[PDB]
Amino acid sequence: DIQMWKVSLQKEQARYNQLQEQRDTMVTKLHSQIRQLQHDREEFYNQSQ
Amino acid sequence: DIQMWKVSLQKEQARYNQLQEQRDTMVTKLHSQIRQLQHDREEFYNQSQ
Amino acid sequence: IVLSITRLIKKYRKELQVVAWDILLNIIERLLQQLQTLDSPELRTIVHDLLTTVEELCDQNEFHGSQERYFELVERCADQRPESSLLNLISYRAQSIHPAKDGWIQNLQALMERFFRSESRGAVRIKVLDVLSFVLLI
Repeated sequence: DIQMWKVSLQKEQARYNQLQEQRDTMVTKLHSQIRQLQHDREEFYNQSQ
Repeated sequence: DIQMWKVSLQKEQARYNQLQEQRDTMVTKLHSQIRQLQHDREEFYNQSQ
Repeated sequence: IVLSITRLIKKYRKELQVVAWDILLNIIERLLQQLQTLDSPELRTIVHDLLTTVEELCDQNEFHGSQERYFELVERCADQRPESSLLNLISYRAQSIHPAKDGWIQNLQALMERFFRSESRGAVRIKVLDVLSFVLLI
């Protein structure tokens, strides 16, 4: 049971690590594909046009 | 030690649950960036086009 | 104590989970409080080696303990010799500084007030300013 709870908490740790990686990746995607896209489309594109 | 792994899982689950607030915060950040992107694009049309 | 705990951490990296690390970080905290007055070059060296191995295992993510308290303890001993450890500490603390997160400006304020406006190690301040630049670009 100690080993089983060790792997259970380890799976909770794995869910935490996966969620951190997924949130980091989705923040990177948000930045580079929405925030950077808005930076272009407004600050360069819309204002220049 | 069983009590320890239980308290440990409780604590790490709380740490992973704080990422619920993190999820809501990033959803708010998205609802700012995307919503302002849409508003900027629509006004970009409505004036610059 | 520091030698035996050195073999503990360098071997049983993974078996040390978070409640155990909460204890073991306080072990290191007592060791660091003693480092002020025990004064020996050999003790300085081995304690520095221990924290260096903890730092290595943190980069390897073999350390699974509380990073908040561990890097607080690094901060208390940040005034000490190890160089790359300071770069690691500053890079870590950058994480808690982000426009979406609460108190991020204040955390950055503390980070620079300690390691930018009250510091002189050139690489450390370079990295603090690079962190600020990354915060501004984000």
